[PDB]
This record gives sequence, structure tokens and C-alpha cells, in this order.
Amino acid sequence: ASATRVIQLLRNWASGRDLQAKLQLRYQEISKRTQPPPKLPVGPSHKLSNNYYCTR
Amino acid sequence: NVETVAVSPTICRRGGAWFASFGRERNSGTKLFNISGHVNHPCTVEEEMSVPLKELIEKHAGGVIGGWDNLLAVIPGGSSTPLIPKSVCETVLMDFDALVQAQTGLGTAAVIVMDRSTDIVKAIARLIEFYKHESCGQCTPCREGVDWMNKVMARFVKGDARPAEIDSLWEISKQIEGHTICALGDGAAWPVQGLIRHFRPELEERMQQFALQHQ
Ligand SMILES: Cc1cc2nc3c(=O)[nH]c(=O)nc-3n(C[C@H](O)[C@H](O)[C@H](O)COP(=O)(O)O)c2cc1C
Ligand code: SF4
Repeated sequence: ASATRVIQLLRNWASGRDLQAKLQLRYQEISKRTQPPPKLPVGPSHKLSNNYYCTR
Repeated sequence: NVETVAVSPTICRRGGAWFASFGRERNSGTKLFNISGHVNHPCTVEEEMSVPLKELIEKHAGGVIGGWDNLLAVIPGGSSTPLIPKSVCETVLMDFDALVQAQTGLGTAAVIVMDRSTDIVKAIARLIEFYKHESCGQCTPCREGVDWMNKVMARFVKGDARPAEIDSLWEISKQIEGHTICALGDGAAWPVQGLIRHFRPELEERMQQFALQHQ
């Protein structure tokens, strides 16, 4: 947040707390909009044997 | 069968008791034996029913190539019967009941012996390919499943598969056996089961070696 020191002090004193610590506007701390590919595991019924449907 | 019909008149001429004197109970008579594979003297011979396998090989076939210690496996009753390793081959008799207790069956008494210088997976896969080429295609379990077994077996020889599949293959064979019209499906399922049961470490080692070689 690009607010001057005097404005920061005034808003902090009017609010009664430190506002720069917990800002309601988002900045570079959010995750990137491009992400690596996922791998996405499979479930328990993905066996090649001992996996008859009548038992599950 | 030809042998049954051809022995009936001698049984009539000489008596049922004379024929029944040979072999154990419920295993009477004299049976023709074919010895082939890794023996010094492959031959066809007539001999008493309940002969030991080792005795038969060492007496009539001249022994297994490279001595008895060189034996790896035997298919005792034709390709349909499952194979048995040396440990059980040492003291097994040649008749229906004794060979059933060894989880094989007497079959047609066609002994095919293999020493330790042959690829057991390749031999079983060749038998499965024979069965794939011989099925009539009438019923779906034999047709489809024997083709599937053939494809899986070819990969197994290479070692291109994974360890988890072996169990898969075992399950597939079970599905075929007892569900087909005739016993060709059983005769294709049993050799695979015998190979798995007695040589799973060889399949696992081949798969591991392939995986190491291919990264
Ligand atoms: C796929 C298949 C192939 C067979 N081929 C023969 C064969 O070539 N010769 C034979 O005598 N029996 C063969 N049999 C077994 C026959 O059913 C058998 O001859 C029949 O049961 C009567 O034989 P038996 O005189 O021993 O009682 C075959 C069975 C199957 C399932
Ligand atoms: S099991 Fe017998 S009837 Fe069925 S497809 Fe195979 S050979 Fe034909």
C-alpha cells in the first residue's frame, strides 16, 4: 500500500489499530495465475487383481 | 482312443485280472510312454503304469542331457498338463492319482524334459501360442482369453511387463478354466498356472532386468 506516513498514522489512530499489518487489498502475496501441471492420484479400486466388482 | 481300443482284445484274450495286476489300485495296466526334449535318447516305450519319472528317464531315454542335476523342469503328460520342477520330479510316479497329487495330472503320458540351459518362459509362451493358433473360436472365454494370454505371455518373455500383472494373468486363467464349452480352454489355462506357481521369481527377475535396461 502506497500511503504516506502521516496518512498511515492518522488512519491507524482513527481505526484504533495497525492497518498496514492486515490489508484488505491483495498484492504479490497471492499465488501465480500460471501453475505447474498436477498429477492427481487414483483411487483404491485401481488394482489389477483381487478387485472384483461384486466385493465392492 | 486308439490305445484303449487296441489293448481291449488282448485284455479279453488274457483276462482282466492279468491287466489289473499291473500298477497301483485304480491305476491298472501298462501305458505307452513318449520321452522328448532334453534327453540323450528321445524315444517311445511301453512300460508299467506306476513307474517313477526319474527311473523312466534314466532307463529308457538315456537320461537328461548333462546329467540329472542338469534337469530344470518336466511336462509329464503333454502340453495340456502343468509342468513340475526337479524337486517334485525326483520321487513322483507316473499315473493319474499320483500326478494329480503333484497338481499336474497324467494326461497322455508325453514326457517333455527341459534342462537348465533353456528359457522356461519362452517354452511356456510357445505352448500358449500353439493353443492360440488351435482354438476353434466358438465360445468367448477360450477365443478372447487365449488370445489375451498369448499377448501377455509374449510381453512376459521380453519382461516388458510389471510384477502386479502376474497376479492379473493368474486371474485371467481362472476365468477361462471351467467356463468354456470344451477342455481346450483348461488346457491353455493350466500351463500358465504351472509356470506362475513354480517360476514366479524368474518372471520377476526378467521384469526387473528389463526395467533396469530400459530406464
Ligand atoms: C482339445 C482336445 C483335444 C483332444 N485330442 C485328442 C486326440 O487327439 N486323441 C484322443 O484320443 N483324445 C483327444 N482328446 C480327448 C478326447 O475327448 C478322448 O479321446 C475321449 O474322451 C475318448 O478317449 P478315451 O478312449 O481315452 O476314453 C482331446 C480332448 C480335447 C479337449
Ligand atoms: S474352449 Fe473349445 S469350444 Fe470353446 S473356443 Fe476354445 S476350442 Fe472352441
